[PDB]
Amino acid sequence: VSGLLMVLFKVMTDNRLVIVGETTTPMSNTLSTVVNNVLRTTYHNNVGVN
Amino acid sequence: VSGLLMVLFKVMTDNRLVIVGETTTPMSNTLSTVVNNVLRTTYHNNVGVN
Amino acid sequence: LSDDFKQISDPKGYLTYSVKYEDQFTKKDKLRASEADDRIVGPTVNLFK
Repeated sequence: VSGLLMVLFKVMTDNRLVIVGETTTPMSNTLSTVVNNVLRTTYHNNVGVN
Repeated sequence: VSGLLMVLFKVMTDNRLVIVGETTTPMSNTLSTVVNNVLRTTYHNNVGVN
Repeated sequence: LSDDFKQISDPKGYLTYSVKYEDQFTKKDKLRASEADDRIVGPTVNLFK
């Protein structure tokens, strides 16, 4: 009940700005028709799990 | 006006025959739908700028 | 036989292309395509950097 009160402190005193970097664009000839209409032109290279 | 008269000499005394060489054929599975209906079956390998 | 004209592999042409690059205008999106997507439209991309 002291650690849960401490994780609430760190999220409050946050200060970060996201900067676009590393992004690349693939071609339509080089993607499955399933993985294509899910991508909006340019993905972020360092894609995460989902 | 002497150099422009000389470039007209070289183009007149020309004599060259083009010989098909190096040509290769790509597959439909390995081309974008944009770069496909622009190619007539077999391109010349040593393609120029355009 | 007389042998008038001689033959060549690839034709030359009379009118060619030139360019003056600006070495401070680079896009941060390294794009990519297939290999046959590359070859046909390949050297023409590297004349219009």
